[PDB]
Amino acid sequence: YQNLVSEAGLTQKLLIHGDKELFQHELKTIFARNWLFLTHDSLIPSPGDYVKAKMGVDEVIVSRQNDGSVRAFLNVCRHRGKTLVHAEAGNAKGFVCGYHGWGYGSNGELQSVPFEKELYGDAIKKKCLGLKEVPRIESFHGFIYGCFDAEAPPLIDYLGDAAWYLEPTFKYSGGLELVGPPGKVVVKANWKSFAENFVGDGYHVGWTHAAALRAGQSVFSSIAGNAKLPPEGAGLQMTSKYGSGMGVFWGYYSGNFSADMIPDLMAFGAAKQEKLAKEIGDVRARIYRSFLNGTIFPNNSFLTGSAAFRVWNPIDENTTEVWTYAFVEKDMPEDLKRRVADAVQRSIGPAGFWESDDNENMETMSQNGKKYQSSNIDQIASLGFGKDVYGDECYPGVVGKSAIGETSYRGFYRAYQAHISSSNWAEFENASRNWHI
Amino acid sequence: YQNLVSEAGLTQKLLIHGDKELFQHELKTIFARNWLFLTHDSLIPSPGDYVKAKMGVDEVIVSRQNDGSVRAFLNVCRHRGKTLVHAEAGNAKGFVCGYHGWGYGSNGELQSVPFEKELYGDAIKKKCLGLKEVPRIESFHGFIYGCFDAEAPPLIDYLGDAAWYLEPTFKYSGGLELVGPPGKVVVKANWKSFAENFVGDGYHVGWTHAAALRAGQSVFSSIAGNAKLPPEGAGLQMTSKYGSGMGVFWGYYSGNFSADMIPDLMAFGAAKQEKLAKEIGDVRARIYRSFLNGTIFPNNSFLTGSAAFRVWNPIDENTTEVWTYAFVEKDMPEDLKRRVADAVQRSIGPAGFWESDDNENMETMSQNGKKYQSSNIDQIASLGFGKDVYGDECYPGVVGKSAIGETSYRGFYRAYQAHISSSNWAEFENASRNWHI
Amino acid sequence: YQNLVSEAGLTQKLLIHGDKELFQHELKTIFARNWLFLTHDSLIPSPGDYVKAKMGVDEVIVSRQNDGSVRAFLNVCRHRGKTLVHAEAGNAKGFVCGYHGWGYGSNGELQSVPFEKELYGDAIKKKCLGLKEVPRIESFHGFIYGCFDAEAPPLIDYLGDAAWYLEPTFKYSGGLELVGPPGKVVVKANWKSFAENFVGDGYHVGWTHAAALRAGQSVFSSIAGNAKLPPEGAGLQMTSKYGSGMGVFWGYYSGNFSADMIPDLMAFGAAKQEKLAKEIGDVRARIYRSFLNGTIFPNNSFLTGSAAFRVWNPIDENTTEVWTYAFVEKDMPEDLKRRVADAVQRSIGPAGFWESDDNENMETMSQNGKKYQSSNIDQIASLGFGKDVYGDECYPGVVGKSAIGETSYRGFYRAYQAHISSSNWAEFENASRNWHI
Amino acid sequence: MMINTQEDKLVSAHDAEEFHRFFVGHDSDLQQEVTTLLTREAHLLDIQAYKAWLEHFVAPEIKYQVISRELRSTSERRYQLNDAVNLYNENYQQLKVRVEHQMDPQNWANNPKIRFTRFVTNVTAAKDKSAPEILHVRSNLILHRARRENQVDVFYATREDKWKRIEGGGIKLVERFVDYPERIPQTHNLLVFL
Amino acid sequence: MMINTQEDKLVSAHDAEEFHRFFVGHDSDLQQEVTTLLTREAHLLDIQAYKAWLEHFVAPEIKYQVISRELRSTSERRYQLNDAVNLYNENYQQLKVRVEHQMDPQNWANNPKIRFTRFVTNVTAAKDKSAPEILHVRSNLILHRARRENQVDVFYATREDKWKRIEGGGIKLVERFVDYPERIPQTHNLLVFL
Amino acid sequence: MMINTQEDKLVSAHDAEEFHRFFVGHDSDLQQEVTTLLTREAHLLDIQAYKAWLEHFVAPEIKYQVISRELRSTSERRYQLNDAVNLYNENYQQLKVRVEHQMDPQNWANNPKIRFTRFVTNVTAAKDKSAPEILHVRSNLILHRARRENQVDVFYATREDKWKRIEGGGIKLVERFVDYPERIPQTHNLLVFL
Ligand SMILES: O=[N+]([O-])c1ccccc1
Ligand SMILES: O=[N+]([O-])c1ccccc1
Ligand SMILES: O=[N+]([O-])c1ccccc1
Ligand code: FES
Ligand code: FES
Ligand code: FES
Ligand SMILES: [Fe+3]
Ligand SMILES: [Fe+3]
Ligand SMILES: [Fe+3]
Ligand code: NI
Ligand code: NI
Ligand code: NI
Ligand code: NI
Ligand code: NI
Ligand code: NI
Repeated sequence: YQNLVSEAGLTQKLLIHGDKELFQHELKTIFARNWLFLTHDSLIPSPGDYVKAKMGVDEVIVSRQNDGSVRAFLNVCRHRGKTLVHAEAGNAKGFVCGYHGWGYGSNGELQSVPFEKELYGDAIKKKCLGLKEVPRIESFHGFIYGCFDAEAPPLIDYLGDAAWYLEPTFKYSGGLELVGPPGKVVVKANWKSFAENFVGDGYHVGWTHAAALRAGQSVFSSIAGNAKLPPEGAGLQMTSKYGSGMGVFWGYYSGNFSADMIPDLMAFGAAKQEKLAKEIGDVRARIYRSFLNGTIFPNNSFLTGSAAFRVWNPIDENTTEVWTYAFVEKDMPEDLKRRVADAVQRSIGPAGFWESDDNENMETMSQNGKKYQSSNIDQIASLGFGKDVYGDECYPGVVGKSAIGETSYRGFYRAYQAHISSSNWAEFENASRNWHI
Repeated sequence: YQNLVSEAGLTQKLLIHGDKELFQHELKTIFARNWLFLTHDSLIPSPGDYVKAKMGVDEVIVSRQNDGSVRAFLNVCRHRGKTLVHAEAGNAKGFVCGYHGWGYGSNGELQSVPFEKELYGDAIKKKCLGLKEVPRIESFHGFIYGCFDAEAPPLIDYLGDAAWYLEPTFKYSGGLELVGPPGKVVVKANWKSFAENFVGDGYHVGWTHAAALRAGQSVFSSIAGNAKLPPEGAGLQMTSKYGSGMGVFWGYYSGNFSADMIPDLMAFGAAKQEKLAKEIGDVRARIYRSFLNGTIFPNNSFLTGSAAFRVWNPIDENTTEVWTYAFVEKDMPEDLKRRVADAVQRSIGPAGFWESDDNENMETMSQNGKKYQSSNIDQIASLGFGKDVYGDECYPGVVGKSAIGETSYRGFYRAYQAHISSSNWAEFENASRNWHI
Repeated sequence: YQNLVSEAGLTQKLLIHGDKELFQHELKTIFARNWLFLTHDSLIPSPGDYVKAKMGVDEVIVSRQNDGSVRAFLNVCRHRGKTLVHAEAGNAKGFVCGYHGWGYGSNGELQSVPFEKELYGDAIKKKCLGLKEVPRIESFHGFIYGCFDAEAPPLIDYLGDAAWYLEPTFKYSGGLELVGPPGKVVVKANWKSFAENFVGDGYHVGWTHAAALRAGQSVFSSIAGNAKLPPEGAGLQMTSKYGSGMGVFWGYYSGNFSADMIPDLMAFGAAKQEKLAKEIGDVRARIYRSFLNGTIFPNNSFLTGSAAFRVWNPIDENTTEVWTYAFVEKDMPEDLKRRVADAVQRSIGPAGFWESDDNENMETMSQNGKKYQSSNIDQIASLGFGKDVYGDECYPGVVGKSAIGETSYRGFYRAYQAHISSSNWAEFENASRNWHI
Repeated sequence: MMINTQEDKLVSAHDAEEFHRFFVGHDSDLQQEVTTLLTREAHLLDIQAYKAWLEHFVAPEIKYQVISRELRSTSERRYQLNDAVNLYNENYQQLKVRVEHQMDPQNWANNPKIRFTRFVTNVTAAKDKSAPEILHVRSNLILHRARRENQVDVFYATREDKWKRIEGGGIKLVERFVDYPERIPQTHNLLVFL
Repeated sequence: MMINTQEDKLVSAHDAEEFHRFFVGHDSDLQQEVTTLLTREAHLLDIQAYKAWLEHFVAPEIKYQVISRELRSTSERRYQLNDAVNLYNENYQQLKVRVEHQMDPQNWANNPKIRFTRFVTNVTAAKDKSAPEILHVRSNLILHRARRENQVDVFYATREDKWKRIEGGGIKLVERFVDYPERIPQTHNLLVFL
Repeated sequence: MMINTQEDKLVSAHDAEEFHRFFVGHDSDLQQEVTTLLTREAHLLDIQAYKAWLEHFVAPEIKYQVISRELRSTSERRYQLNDAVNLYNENYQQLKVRVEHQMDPQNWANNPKIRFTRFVTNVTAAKDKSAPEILHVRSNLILHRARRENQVDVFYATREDKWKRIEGGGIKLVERFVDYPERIPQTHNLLVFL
């Protein structure tokens, strides 16, 4: 696994999107040790509320506790290993296994065991048979993440320099809500194909989505045919130590939405931008109403503006269960919230007319990584290479001066390679000591 | 493979129900060396009769010889390896390969070779090209088993202490008939999930099948909701050296059958019980009309009373071809035989309203054993642990005083682990020297 | 992999048709180093014409250059690895990637890169990013082959002694045309099952196809039921150093075609035979109007007379994408050409009434090679063994005196084993020094 | 129309007769009526109204039978053991039991609610020549069952029915027979009403 | 016919009412007319005449909606968050956008031309009791989509429609609703007109 | 109804004309008659009465054609080589051969007996405007073929037929054309009568 990504994350072996054994290895490194998106406060707002989430290939029950905290547990009975919960979301103070009737609390404790008195007696210690708990649960402004590795950095540290870019929308806008339920569909591509596309693929928009731009008249029509850069400027792209990165297209608050969404959305964003400029400054207030496309390492992606939140849930090396949520700013009028929720699915949900374009990009890349000769071809992530900066006065992290660029691909794959070559967090840190230099 | 099952068979790694490489290893140990159920005399009653059976993943032709014996052969032509027979059962004195026309006798001998005189001459020795024969074929009261390993113990020895429990129904009742054809359906679970359920899962009946108990009013309604033990007592569970085991629910001759079957079946069983008490004693005559649920190691299961005979034919680590037969006592009236045959399928056949309940128990257990984090969870087989006895005056083998118990799970998994850690029968025997202590 | 085929290619382990790891190994040896059929001049007759072909599991674009030559390239973009071309055939002077818009010439050169001036500058060297080219492209009388290994022998040398047998039809008849498009269908068998059948299975025709012979009244009715050899004689079978081989059934120019094709085809062939006898001699002119069934090592097969051209494209160890073309002699009347094209599909295309017979031969052989016990059974290739000759005055190569024979199976599997045991062409040559002795 | 079973070697005498029955029994009015009947029945089942189906569409004398036929050689005469296993062979009480099991809140398999979609085609009907209140009905069914996010099973069947006209205008099922076409269904179970 | 939802525990009040609507609304003439309408609509879609479909078969006031319903426990009362995501929820302009995207020569996914085949069955129709120009229509659809040599996706749906009679004789779709039966379709996408 | 192929960019001129043919050709009586015809034909095939089908349902002048179309770029004009391979292109004698092969006791593939189930939907018919004895018929077919315990293949097709009325009242197939929608079927073979 040592040389699947080259120095500076410049090239990647195509095999990474198709190799079966590497997928197994990712479960052990990538998904076993990194922060993985679970849910938002707004989807489990009341005590007893739960959702069923994936963490890599495993499934967890994510539950709002009676004291207001959140705990998550592997969705597996401690008796014979039956799956415990089959609903995708609900409210319950306990979960009963349908096999023999063991009853657990929403806190994971084994509370009731049929025939305990008559047949078990002291042959059972319920304290030792609680659901297997996810040891790390942290949030970023309502967005809840889990981690199987107790040694992981705090979520905020893990977000690194990416957090600064997220804050105008996620922190300073007055709170977001995640609108459920998500769209779900299975796509025959590797999880990394989606992750790299969302982390920094401004380059594909004008070409892959040429027809959708013409039809819907998205603000992205400016880059149609990859003929001209946006009149607003090339934008930015950034990356960070732990692999998260994103592009910024200035001012494009309506993102991949069609013309019918533009006037009302732009009016709402311009109005809050003026308020925000006074609190956080002109540049950051502009970021608030700009289009950010990014990936929170490894497999959680987002768009701001055309507000989407994605999880690329791995099934196997060429199969991914794609989740699509919309998010809204809490103080949007309720009609606008509903319109945004439908517009997200309309572009990038299971029946989205943009995302349908992407299938063949993702799927054939992944399927080519399985083929003997083709798998030895390198992918190149050279756009903007040699022009990235670190320690810029205005923009933190490793930063390129174009959202049409591969700065964030390079950082994503750098972090990826460091993890697959490492046995633990200490080794990752050693492998990342000079990540920006 | 060394520590997949703990001491006394107390715990099992969930991974055993999902691991691909372990499945391959089972073909080499478990299915290559143990006794596997083929058919009953009553399904191949006349010379030339044959059935097509599975032995692990392989297929064999099981044929009644002209002299009244039974031989079985791999269903593979010795020329280019085409499958020889496509019917599931029939009568034939020979089998001709559809590829080039080689003709074999029902005794496996290569008898005819097209163009032998003209083209082969002495370039062919037909004596060297007979079908590949199963070297060990033995029966237990009409039930015929095969084994690929010539070094296996005699079938009767292999049944060990389990044989005593089987004899009231299988030996002393005047003969059984297996009613074909079997129900067949593919279920997305590991073969072991079914095997452990039938070997001793009295615990699941009252919970998993609560709705079916309410609807059909089976005698098992007594344990509905796992609220109370049967008024007849907790019953028994036993296990044996080579892994076979079973539970006994006293008096429940109608088993999982609905109320419409109970009066006529109970009357028939009570009548023979009175006769049998004089020949084999009160206790054993009661066993005759009790419900036994068991597994004949590795993958043949049965219920007495609600008389069923099952084969869990492995396809891969999460796929099993489930066969369901009814059996009847030969001296039952023919109408009762027909009613029993339909009632078995009605509860546990492909459209059985009980067995449908079980799918999600079996399937999710198996699918959880494939998932990275979940596969490291232990299954626990602790029910009755510390209270099993050996060398009891009345009941042979390792015996627990409840059919709701995990005595037989522990023995099943003990034998399983001994086999996967062993290269041959000698090594198994060494690993099993103190099986009961 | 060392002893999968025995001395003189006499026996083969059935496992070879089912083993997953061996398939992976074949991609590295067999498909990475041998000549593989691409297309015919007649399917890419004009500059810019292309077809999409498979080379093992990989896909290539095969393109007629402006200067009249042919080049082929892996169908994979050098940027992020998306598949480049989705049409099966067409005409184009360039290929544009639908992902980001990179444009390649029909010569594989990277010609255009969107935003090159604005964003790439000197960070891109287009000369280094041309499509990955197939390094060896050669033809045999219009039939174009490719090879991934630059060290391969010239195609004509690779055909070895087989070329002499092919020449009457392929060279001396005035040119052939391949009629597209091919029939395509997926069959659940290993590629080798088809390859061995076509390389020399005269033996199966009379048995497998008994019903089709009776129905269509093909000239092959002579061998129906494998009862009698053809009145014309047993025919011939040959094999060669690099594995290609074939059988000859004298005079059977109409091959597997039905009675309605026989008079017109026989009249055309007999007429040219008389002309050809003057140029190439009686025997070779008779070969011209005889039925040849063969395989051009590894996975390209053909029938002359009932003129078919086949590619067994590997998908995995038990899955093959079967391509079926007809070929015609260029100077046949156009109506006869059309009748031949339909007749080929009628017998052996996706809806062919002969080839349908073959499915169960191929598929069950392959599926038996996956099964644990059955996979250890040997296939035997003994027909004609001990009677083959080399250096015959009239017939070159290793030659047996019957088209119902296994001479060519033995040569095919000898070459196969030499390749799987070898790391390169030099090692193959060393392993083949005494191939005929 | 009549089939010559001596020349048509693949056709069973049973299937040949039955084809003739339905050919000569064609009636435009009856075709429309039975098509409506089967569409209503399928809708009722799709929304899982099993009690309403059993009460209003199924006659007290019902025999509801689905068999799986053992695969035998077309030329193997001597072997006479029963070639059919009854996956279903239910009278009214047995259907009642199955319906109860379906609607019990402790049927764990039914939570979350399963989705059924039935496609009924190729409807053919004929009045019985003796008992004119009896309608012979043939129809083909595709049944799609989806549950638990990614479980999908598709069933394919020909239903050979006898229906009976009731005083008052209703029509109730007195026999359904299905010879299930896949010997080993790859659908987890066959716990669906075909 | 009426369903007793107290006894028929699996049936929603919505589905029960709707069944009754279509039962009493049966009309032979209407059945034939709507069957023809849906066959024409499906043919038009199969040959990819999306503009003709949108102009001639779809009304200006169209709501074209396909939902995916989150799987909830049949007994879990308290959790009241929205249980449906709109895979489609389109007005006329939004359909126009999707149709334009379809026919643009730079729609890379449409090259080579995709193949569609639609199977419409179980047609049931009823005139609205208030607005007699409104026709309620239920029909089941199997949609087979094939492309790129070996990609095949099969969709299964029940379309719950309202159609409107137009001055001049035409009939146009005013609402289509589909509760898509597979929570996680395994079809790459759902970019098809159901 | 007419399709504007300048605006409807995905529609072939062939498909547009054909849609119009069937739109204006609608006749209620004919629809019922042809529906019955195709149901009878499918039943006959399902029970494998191939001789009866060839004698009674197929005309002497039959052309029975199923093509597989090579996938070409929607914009690639210059390449003019034949784009269709005939999987079937049979006259009466060629069908006779295939039928004989089917019923021969030495057809090894037919033992044990295969199971066929055909679902015919979306029937549309129109009398020819010149030859009124000729009926143009379009119908969609799902064909399920099961054998050998766990082999299942499902075929999906649109049959474009011309049928001819016979003196005496029969109706016989004079042309069937199928443009098979999957370029590379994953069904082992296509040896079925569509
Ligand atoms: O607009 N988009 O949908 C989008 C833009 C950039 C990267 C990924 C997706
Ligand atoms: O009654 N049963 O069906 C049953 C009972 C115990 C274990 C397995 C099955
Ligand atoms: O005639 N054939 O189709 C044929 C003959 C020999 C080997 C393979 C195929
Ligand atoms: S597996 Fe959950 S209670 Fe037994
Ligand atoms: S493979 Fe059986 S006779 Fe050749
Ligand atoms: S992958 Fe081809 S241009 Fe980017
Ligand atoms: Fe995109
Ligand atoms: Fe059970
Ligand atoms: Fe053949
Ligand atoms: Ni019948
Ligand atoms: Ni009622
Ligand atoms: Ni509704
Ligand atoms: Ni118009
Ligand atoms: Ni047409
Ligand atoms: Ni006749």
